[PDB]
Amino acid sequence: RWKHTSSLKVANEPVLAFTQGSPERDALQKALKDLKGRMEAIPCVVGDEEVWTSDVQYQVSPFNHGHKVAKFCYADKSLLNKAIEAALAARKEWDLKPIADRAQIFLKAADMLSGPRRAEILAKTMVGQGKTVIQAEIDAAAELIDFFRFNAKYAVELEGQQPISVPPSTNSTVYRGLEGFVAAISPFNFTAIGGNLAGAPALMGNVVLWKPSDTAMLASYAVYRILREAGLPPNIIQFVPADGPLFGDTVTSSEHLCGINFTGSVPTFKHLWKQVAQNLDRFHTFPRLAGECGGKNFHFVHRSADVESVVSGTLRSAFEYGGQKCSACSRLYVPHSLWPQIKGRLLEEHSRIKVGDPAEDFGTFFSAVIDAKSFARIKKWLEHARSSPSLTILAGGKCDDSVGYFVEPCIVESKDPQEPIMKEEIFGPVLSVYVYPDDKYKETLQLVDSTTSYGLTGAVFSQDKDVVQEATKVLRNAAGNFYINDKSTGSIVGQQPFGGARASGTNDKPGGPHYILRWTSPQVIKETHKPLGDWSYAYMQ
Amino acid sequence: RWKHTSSLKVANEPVLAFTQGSPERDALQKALKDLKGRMEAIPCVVGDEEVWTSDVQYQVSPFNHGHKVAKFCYADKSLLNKAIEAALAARKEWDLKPIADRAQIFLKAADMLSGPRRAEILAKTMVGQGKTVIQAEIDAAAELIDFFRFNAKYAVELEGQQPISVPPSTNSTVYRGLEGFVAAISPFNFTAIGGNLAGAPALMGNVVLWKPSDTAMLASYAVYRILREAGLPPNIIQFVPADGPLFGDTVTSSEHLCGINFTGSVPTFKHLWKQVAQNLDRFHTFPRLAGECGGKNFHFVHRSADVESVVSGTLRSAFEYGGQKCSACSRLYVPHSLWPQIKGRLLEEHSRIKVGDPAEDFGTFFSAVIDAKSFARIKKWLEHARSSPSLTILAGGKCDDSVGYFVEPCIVESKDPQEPIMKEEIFGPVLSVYVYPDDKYKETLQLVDSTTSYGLTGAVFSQDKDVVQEATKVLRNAAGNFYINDKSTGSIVGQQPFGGARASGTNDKPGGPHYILRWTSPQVIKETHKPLGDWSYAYMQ
Repeated sequence: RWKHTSSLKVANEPVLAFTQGSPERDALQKALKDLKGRMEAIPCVVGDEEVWTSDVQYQVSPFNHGHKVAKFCYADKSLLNKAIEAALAARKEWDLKPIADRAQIFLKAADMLSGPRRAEILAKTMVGQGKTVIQAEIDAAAELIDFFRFNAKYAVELEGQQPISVPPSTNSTVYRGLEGFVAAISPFNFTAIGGNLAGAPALMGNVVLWKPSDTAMLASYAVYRILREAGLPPNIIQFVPADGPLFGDTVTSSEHLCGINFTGSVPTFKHLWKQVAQNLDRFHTFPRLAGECGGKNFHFVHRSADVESVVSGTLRSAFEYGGQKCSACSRLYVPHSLWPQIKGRLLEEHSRIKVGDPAEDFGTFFSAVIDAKSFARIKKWLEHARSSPSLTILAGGKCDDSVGYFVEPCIVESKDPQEPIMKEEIFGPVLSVYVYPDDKYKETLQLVDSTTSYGLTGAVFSQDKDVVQEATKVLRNAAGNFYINDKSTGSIVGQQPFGGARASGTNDKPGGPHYILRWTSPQVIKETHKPLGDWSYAYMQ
Repeated sequence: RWKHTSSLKVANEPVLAFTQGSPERDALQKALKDLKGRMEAIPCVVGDEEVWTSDVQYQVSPFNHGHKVAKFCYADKSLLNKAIEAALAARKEWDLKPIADRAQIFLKAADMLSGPRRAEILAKTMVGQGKTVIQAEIDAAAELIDFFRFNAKYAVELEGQQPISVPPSTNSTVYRGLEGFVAAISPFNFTAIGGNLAGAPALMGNVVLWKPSDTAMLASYAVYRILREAGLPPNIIQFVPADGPLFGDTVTSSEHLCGINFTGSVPTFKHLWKQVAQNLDRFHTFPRLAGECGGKNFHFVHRSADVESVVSGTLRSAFEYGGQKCSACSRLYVPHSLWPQIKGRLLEEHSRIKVGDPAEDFGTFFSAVIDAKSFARIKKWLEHARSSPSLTILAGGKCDDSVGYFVEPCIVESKDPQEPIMKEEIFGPVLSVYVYPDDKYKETLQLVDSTTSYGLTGAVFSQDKDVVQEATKVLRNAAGNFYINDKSTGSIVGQQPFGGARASGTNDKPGGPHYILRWTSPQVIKETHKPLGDWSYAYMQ
């Protein structure tokens, strides 16, 4: 008879400017002060019970590692299984709750983050992960808010995708959550990513065990508390920080695992994938694994490029948040003709880059890298840049962990386009440059595509429109997010759905309309309204 | 700016009635005669080269196993690798061809199947797989034609799903095929399924190695030849029958595997999944595995049911095409109050069921089972139905493999609702019945949900509208295709997208608008039209 169908008008959350005297800048400075010298105690949360184990851990401020910003603990096997059992017992009612009621919780949480809780969530991201004002703002506010709103819009509008009905039967599709629990494993670099890893599956009718990154615990728990206050029922998302391997071992051993939503390193993702496969016989259904892993991303420059855009775009992409983004540019390809100009502008602007404490000094461009293990790995690369004959440091190269894990932005030139530093992901502020002969730009395009294992992000700078069209074809699979005359970072929800293939992951494109499909197992229902009839057919009579 | 876009309106293929004197019935009888006593020689096809190996195999007519209907051969490791290398070299140009041009091939193949080639494809399915006229019609014509048309509509309209653009940038999504080759492994029971397993990925810009079922070779190759004549370029689909394990071992060993599209048994699917995981390190990207496996499907009857619909619906579901459908009903739950009436009507109608040669006698309801291995397995079940104390054969129980693999439709009553015959998939014409006490119908609903490992199809017969709403809730995850007062078979494309979870597979819903998404890896492109600006931010001044 009738089909009734609902839509949702959503806009991207406006990014505030935070200038002198603005209300948001005053709010944020009060939120920062309310944090200096205080250490939050963060329990595991299972259902509504706050739980503590004997395995206490601390989260320290990256630019001042003497300040413990949070104290939390690791779930044991016992607690993780209690969490699984309780999540499973809450699932059927949650899955049965209409998508509009579920969406409403995430819309309210988005509004809480947008206004009243904004400064708090910005402040905890700045202090706990080492983000500057603007990095915390585009992440912990804008992207997280946009995930909640746009995924709610997409889930609501998915209900309207219904099959054809033909008399005497009516057909309908019911978007079921996966049967079991989902494990969400989030990384340090984005506060928004934890929110979406656990949030998107929960929105789609799943129950979730969320293991947040130890180095983002302060802000992750702030996200969790907001969702609970926005109305998320108990046992829909369990907050269970844990040792990585123990968590991985436990959830891939449960017969009830129906999914893993992972962001982080390729080896850890492959390992989880292998564990699930080793145990395939015990699962009640086939577990869905989604993985967003790293990249070795590029800015490729043609002789026609606008040099100023190349310069500011590459500095932002390589060095914002210390180059600690899956999308950060770490290999730059420059034509011989343009190199002297670009090298000079880069070196001049590099010298103007202030690294320091992002809460005390808002003039800070970027701050310390996240932790000691990261700091060490980066120093070994710096030492490798001096040691290697094919490599010379053009700028930076110093690092100082006496107060925070501080690394100077570093620019390295490579004479060898296949050097390990052009291929392996550093996750620090280290930009590698290869200068190529103008006459050999077509072959250098092939090098970009062929050099690494990754296919996450990439950019082309060219004013020549025919060269753009050409590189677009050649690099089709070298980057899941491809940028033309823009930096390789800063994907905005609903505008650049994000992810890539090759070794960079399963490319489910969070931030787009199709991402949520991974988290539903649709049922089709056919109802027939008239009596069936003879089992024989006419052609048989 | 502005773009030229397009959409596709399509309609289901009408199912012909094939009555005396109708044009389709005369065409089909000529096509059957043109097949009696002839044996088609079927090569492997790599690119455009017909290739023969020393490993010759035969396909025989199931109802007359003395008639060899086709002679074909198995690809060796060598040929499979030649086929991989050649597919890969054809991929980029094919992926780059616009979706409208690729869709056009499948639309033309659908029209060929619909008219000129219909009788031929029906006839080869009847003769090679043992299908009756109407089973061949709803499968090799209607469903296959619908897959081609509806997937083409869905792929064309997917292009229209584009992200938000905000000045000074324009965003676009490019639906890339997977990078590598896809392996398509099809089963005997549906001719349409081979078409879609290899056809849907190819449509989305992939290159495919198709291993067709040895027992469906005649009709599968007829589908393949039609696609090629409709315009499919060489090396987009390689026709490569092979030994199952050798094929599985070869493709899971190629660094270039990017997907497996599988239909068949759970254990073979799990095995492929484990092989892919064991080899994760070698692949250039993460292979997507889609699996449609079996079911142990139910018809549940409430005391309010229309008895005639239950009877004809159950007979059709259990016994059409010999009960060799992933969706066939093989467990029936009946209330004590209704049993005498239903048992009597069933037994009466059972006695009117004609089993025989479907080409010589159109009065045949169903024919022989597919092959000797299947025939044996089914006999072992029949012997189990006598032997078991909990089990008594109410009807049929004879089988005769002297001329074809003929099994009488069999009805077994179980006193034990957890008996192996209520749980394990037979893939033959064997219906198990459990009679339950009316007062215990709520708990019996739970038994349906809890008894097996599968979640494929299921049906509820009830005139009581409140009982329907209740069973719908209780059984939400017991069936991916759920039927209310209709048989548990006969999913029509675009009306009941088909598949289920639990052990029944990955539930990607072929026949729906989302299935094709498994076969694309989207790229987002952002172009910025104005110069970038300072790398510093205002708040930093």
